[PDB]
Amino acid sequence: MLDNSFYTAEVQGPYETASIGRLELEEGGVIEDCWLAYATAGTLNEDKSNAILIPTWYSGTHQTWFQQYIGTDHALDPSKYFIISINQIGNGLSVSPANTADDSISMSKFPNVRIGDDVVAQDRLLRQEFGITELFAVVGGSMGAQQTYEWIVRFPDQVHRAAPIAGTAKNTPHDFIFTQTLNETVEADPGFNGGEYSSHEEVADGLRRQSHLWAAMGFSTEFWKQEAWRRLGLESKESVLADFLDPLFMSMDPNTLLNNAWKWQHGDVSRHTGGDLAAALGRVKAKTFVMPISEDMFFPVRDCAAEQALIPGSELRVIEDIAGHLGLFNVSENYIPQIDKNLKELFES
Amino acid sequence: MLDNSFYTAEVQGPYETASIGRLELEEGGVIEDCWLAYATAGTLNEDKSNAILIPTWYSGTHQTWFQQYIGTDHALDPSKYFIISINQIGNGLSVSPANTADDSISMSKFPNVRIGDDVVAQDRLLRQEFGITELFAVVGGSMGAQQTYEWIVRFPDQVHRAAPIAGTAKNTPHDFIFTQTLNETVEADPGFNGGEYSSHEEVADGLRRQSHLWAAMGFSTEFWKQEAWRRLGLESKESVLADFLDPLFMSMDPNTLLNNAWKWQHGDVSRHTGGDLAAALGRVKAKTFVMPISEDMFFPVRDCAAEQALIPGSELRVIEDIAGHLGLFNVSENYIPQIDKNLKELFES
Ligand SMILES: [Cl-]
Ligand SMILES: [Cl-]
Ligand SMILES: [Cl-]
Ligand SMILES: [Cl-]
Ligand SMILES: [Mg+2]
Ligand SMILES: [Mg+2]
Repeated sequence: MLDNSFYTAEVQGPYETASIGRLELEEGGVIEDCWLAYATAGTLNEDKSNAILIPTWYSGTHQTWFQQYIGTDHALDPSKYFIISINQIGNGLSVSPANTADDSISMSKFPNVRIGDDVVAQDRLLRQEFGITELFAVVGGSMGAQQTYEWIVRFPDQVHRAAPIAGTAKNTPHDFIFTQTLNETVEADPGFNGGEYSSHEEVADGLRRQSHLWAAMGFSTEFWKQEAWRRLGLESKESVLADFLDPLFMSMDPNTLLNNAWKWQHGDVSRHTGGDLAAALGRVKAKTFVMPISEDMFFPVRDCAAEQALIPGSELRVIEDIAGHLGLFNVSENYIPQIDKNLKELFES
Repeated sequence: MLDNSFYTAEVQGPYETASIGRLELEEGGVIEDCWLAYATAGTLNEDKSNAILIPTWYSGTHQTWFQQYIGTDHALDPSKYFIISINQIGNGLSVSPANTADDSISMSKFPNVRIGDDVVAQDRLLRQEFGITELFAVVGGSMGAQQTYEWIVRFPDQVHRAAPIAGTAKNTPHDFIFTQTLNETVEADPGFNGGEYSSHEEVADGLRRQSHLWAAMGFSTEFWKQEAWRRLGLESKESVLADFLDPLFMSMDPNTLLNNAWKWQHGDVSRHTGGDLAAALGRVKAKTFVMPISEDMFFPVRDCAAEQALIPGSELRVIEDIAGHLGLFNVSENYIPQIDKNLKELFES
């Protein structure tokens, strides 16, 4: 076990943990004690029919959702819904390479986990802890959208509404390559020590490089050209890196990123239907709003629109944001208003 | 001095070298013996009025131009024009960090060179070796386009026609950041040794990582999604890296790449007019066809269209290509026909 203050309640906000027991992974690995970190708001009604699940994204947790997306002034309204965010396996809050007490899967021995494993694990947690057998909606961004897609394909009758924001049901070759460069730059740091480092601070250079890779692909050319980063209260593009992006990624655990990156790379709901993507998305019964971000460079509108065309009864709702993919962080004035408007209309479906 | 077979006439095709003497650089540095590598096709006529200059791009030489762009079936017709490509200072063929006999500027001591320094050096070479004082056309791609823009702003009366392909006159913040990630991944290789390596093979990992960065930003999402690389005779996306892109970049000299990358980052014709880009491009007298590639991710059409609007008498001629920026390599079936049509129309003006 490693000590990283970033993966604590003080930084991420309060959360709970619960073990679902033994989890056999699709790739063949086993997590004997699979425990998950989750945070909730609101109250489950009598029929337990008002639950909303929020999967977390790469390098993220439940934090951004409770801070930016959730509130009585938002669509994700805790006065109406039992809202629960369940942290990804390996994401640093749930059972992960650097926090597991199981030596057989500690650090560099931690097994490959697929999107499918998270969804199975989440289903078990919801049933075990809350007796939730159906979800009012599943809402997630990026990797959270991947998990959202996996939910409505794997358990079609258990989800009534779906909001995959800025993500795809089947990972594309370009996205795969992009994520590979993220992995390569962390592994390139000699402090990484093959994933058996004594502290994340030893991989600071690798993590800083990944941040700069996110600066290049995570926003847009116009974001930088128009200096939209000024609404962060910063005075130079170099400051955006040095005082915001870099400290964020340098706070994270390398093995957590590498694990979740592998999961991200291999996201594919067509595994359920022999590689037939149309057949997989054809299984969807949840009312689905596909919501890409306009300037997203690696989850572009055309990729999400192509998948939306395969989902029966679905709608395409483009989120306009100059900040591209990292608009998920809510760095633009009209981001949350667009999210709230679309989610409200979805929740009325 | 280092021996690298990649930087020879055998690999790049026949060329010559000539010294233009002492060159004082804009950044304050000095190249006492500034010699340039150049390649020609065709014959300069009596009044020296049929000369076309082709600046070279990052990591490239005259090779791709003579192989893909030049011929009697092309607009760049050697039976009509004296076509001369002059290699960038520091590009491995011209005087460079790894080939200079001047120890004071060898390897990590090699000074910062700007686009403006190249254009001054080229003007001198043309005047000195051929008595050329005016150019029928200047044609260049990417960094070659930057040099093209610098030519028509710095020496407005010396260029009759200009064809900046896939490049801008003043570099944008996003492009700067992208190029920074290229430099960082080379510098991250411990074999680089602060630019004092004994062989480029010692920086193989760094060069390979940069190749993968080019895979992510140098094409487009659709290029990979449609597997457009299959018409290159490659059978997997992994092969595109391992069998085409990686061996190419692993053949190159790190100090050459870093030098030309710095040059690329700081390209700015507005230096001539106190930072006023509109005033700089307002000087242009050459008939100019601004030709961005439709899917170019870091020299996007909107960036080039914005600049074309400031150049009097110019036209915007978008090149449609799924391959994005690296469409410059001529990897698409309809690339050269678009280039030829536009250039012929330019040359007929
Ligand atoms: Cl993500
Ligand atoms: Cl978060
Ligand atoms: Cl270039
Ligand atoms: Cl070349
Ligand atoms: Mg709020
Ligand atoms: Mg030809």
